[PDB]
Amino acid sequence: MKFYIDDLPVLFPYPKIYPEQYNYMCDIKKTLDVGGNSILEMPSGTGKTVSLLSLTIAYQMHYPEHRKIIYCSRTMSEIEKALVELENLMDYRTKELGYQEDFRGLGLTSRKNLCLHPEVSKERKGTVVDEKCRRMTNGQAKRKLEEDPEANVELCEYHENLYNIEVEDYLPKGVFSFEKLLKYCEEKTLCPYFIVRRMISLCNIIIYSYHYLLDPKIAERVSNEVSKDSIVIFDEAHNIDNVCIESLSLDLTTDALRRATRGANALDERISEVRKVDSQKLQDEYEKLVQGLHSADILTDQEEPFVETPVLPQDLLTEAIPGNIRRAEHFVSFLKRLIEYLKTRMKVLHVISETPKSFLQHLKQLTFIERKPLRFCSERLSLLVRTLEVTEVEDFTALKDIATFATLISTYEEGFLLIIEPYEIENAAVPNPIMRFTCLDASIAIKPVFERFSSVIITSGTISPLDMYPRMLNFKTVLQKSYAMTLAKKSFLPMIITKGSDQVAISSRFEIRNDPSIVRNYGSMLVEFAKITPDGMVVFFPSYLYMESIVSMWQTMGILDEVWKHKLILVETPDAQETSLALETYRKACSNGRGAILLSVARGKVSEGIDFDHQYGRTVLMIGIPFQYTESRILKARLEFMRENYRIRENDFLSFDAMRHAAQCLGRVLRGKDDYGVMVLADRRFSRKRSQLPKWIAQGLSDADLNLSTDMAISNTKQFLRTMAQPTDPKDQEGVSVWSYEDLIKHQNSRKDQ
Amino acid sequence: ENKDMCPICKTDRYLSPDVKFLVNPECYHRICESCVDRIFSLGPAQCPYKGCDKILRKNKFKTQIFDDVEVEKEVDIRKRVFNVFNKTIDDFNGDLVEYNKYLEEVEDIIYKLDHGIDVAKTEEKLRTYEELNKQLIM
Ligand code: SF4
Ligand SMILES: [Zn+2]
Ligand SMILES: [Zn+2]
Repeated sequence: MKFYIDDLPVLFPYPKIYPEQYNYMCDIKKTLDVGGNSILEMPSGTGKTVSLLSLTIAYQMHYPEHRKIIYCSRTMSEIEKALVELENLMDYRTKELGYQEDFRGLGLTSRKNLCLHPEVSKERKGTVVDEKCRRMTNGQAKRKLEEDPEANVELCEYHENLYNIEVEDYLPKGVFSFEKLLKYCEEKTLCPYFIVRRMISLCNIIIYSYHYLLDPKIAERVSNEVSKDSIVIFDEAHNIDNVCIESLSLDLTTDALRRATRGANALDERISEVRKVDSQKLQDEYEKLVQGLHSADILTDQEEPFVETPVLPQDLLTEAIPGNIRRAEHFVSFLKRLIEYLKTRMKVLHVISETPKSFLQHLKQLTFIERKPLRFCSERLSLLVRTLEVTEVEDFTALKDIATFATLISTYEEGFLLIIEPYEIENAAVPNPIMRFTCLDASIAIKPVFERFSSVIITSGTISPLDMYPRMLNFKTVLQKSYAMTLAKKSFLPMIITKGSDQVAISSRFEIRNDPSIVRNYGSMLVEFAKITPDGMVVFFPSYLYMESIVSMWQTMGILDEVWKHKLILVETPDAQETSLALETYRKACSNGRGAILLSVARGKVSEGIDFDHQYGRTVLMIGIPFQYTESRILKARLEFMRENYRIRENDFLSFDAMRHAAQCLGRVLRGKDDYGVMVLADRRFSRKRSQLPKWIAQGLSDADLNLSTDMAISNTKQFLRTMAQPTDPKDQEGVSVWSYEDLIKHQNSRKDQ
Repeated sequence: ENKDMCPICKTDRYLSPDVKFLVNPECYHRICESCVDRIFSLGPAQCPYKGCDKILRKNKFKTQIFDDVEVEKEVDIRKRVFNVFNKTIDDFNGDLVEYNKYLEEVEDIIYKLDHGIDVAKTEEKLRTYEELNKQLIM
């Protein structure tokens, strides 16, 4: 289908259309004309990605300015989801236009899940894989390889065949979805990694996670070709602050402190051994210090850069010599002194929280190491190790943890907060102190991209309220517009199960524990839901420790055997290979006959990127409301900041986050306007948070559906599944809600130009 | 550590390690309250810390609680050197290279002091401290 935005031919991949998509095309294109942010909550019930890609693909290849497009979905499951759909639109657009592509678009995730070197790739953890490739393909190890043709430096030889044909050119033409990219690059025995990273300077549109935009440790290679006049989209942008606070926080444990001493000695060994053989290099980097921060070979490193910049991409750094620290023996004697002042604050008897400065002063009290030389630790260690060209990093792993912390605490002030918890209250009175350090303003991380980028979009199926984000993130918007679900049918059931059969209010807020009334009440609701819903049902505990306790003693009673008669039961394990082995067998059993039940945590991994289609999701449940003050006072501290820096109270922030992930979980069971399924809510507090739900969810949650006992919930969804099971296809009322092909849009909407 | 904290109470971490294991600024040694007190009370006698013969002084000890004595020496040495070289020109006019180099020289004595290689330069560092102290007096 090819209509007009009065200027933009739109090759929408489906001959049909949806109304809310067009309002989205209208207001995004309305947002793309004028520089703004215009948070646009697109209920996942329609295809927002299809509406997103069809217009911007039009816009960039219709308008000549916005040559680059950026689309940051939270997780890498959603990265390929965009990649495969963009591929379909692209083909469909070619299917109508022919060959007017001249288009390259590649996703961008990581080495481990792209490394075609088997030995490198057979490893599990991110660290050794990347580092293998490094010692395998290092601008030093390679130098150790061509200068010394020898067995010691392997190369992936994917990096090398990258180097040969690929670093002149690009991969043939494709919008290589990760399925397509690897196969080709494995067929070309090309490291798709070293491939895709080098055509970043060439891709028209780019698809990557929030960390690569927000985690500054990986947001260093930012190139202005993709950046300068580009157009930016935030998909599923409700978990932004958490990713920001995640990408800026830091931890410490006395055991890791012990590891650093070993490396410090191992460095005191490593510095000592290189200096006896070759210190004329170690001095050579001393004068490479005194001239400046040695950018010729600390940032201009093809395969060398050892310690990343945990700080923001090079804005808050000074360029001079680190005072005393120019000497490595300084640096190791300095590192010999820093690892010990933490151990005494480590053993601090109770929870004490300090500002970065008061701690920096208190540090300066016990030892006069200036903030300025202190800030230089990160790259100072990075270089030395490469001048050490160390073979191993494991002895030095706890060493770079400290370089991250010292740079952070000696640089940032007044936005962050230290806290010294000497134990974990869940296993209190044991030796395990923690030096927790975290951020409070999530506007800080986003400010540079808000400082850098001009035309940005904030879009999710769940964003609610669309104003908490301008408040926290401290930014300007234009069209904070959301759309309602205009349907010729109901298509889903949100319920508030406050009461059980006993008419008893239920919650997970009471504890993370057992109370046979609520538990058996919960056990009763689950087993009857397992009886009624078709294949594909999922639930969401507020916390895994809630899941673990409740489930364990659910097998204690007979509640688990009954659901085992009816359906399959597939738990969420912390190890996600087992979780993956669970989830696919859930989807497989969902697409198979015997029902599949997937039970997860509202704050867990499955809710982030995994979708629940027709069969993979019918009746989602939500046992209580996910809350976090189950744990310690870190939320209180940021909330205090949320309270002092912003006009945001404790409960309003907690209910917003609780309903932010509550909204995040309910929308996955639905894919299109043909999808259905129950989204029941099971807690008393859900009666009063009906407004906190997003509009399209709130439009479906009616007054009589509040505080329902579990009993009339089952009767309501019983008639729902029956009536929905009918083929109610008027095909003329769908002329209302499907806006039949290119005409009911062109007929009706071109009449609507009033 | 948990096996060397005193001549008397070498194993003190699980013997209520609340009593103080003082380094005499001239002992660099783990002396439980029993022995260190026994010592400075009688006076500057050696702490018998594992065959030790170095005088655990009178009440001139400092506090070092198990801070990796290679650091405790490195920390005790640097402060006195950074006090002997207290502000020898580092902010006289605002220079960053020379001050930092003078700083890079400042703790280089301390790194040498924390090392004491074959000591004839640590003695030269001591003469610098006397020169620095003589410069401080004037
Ligand atoms: S990118 Fe190349 S060198 Fe790195 S892990 Fe993959 S195959 Fe190995
Ligand atoms: Zn003793
Ligand atoms: Zn001693």
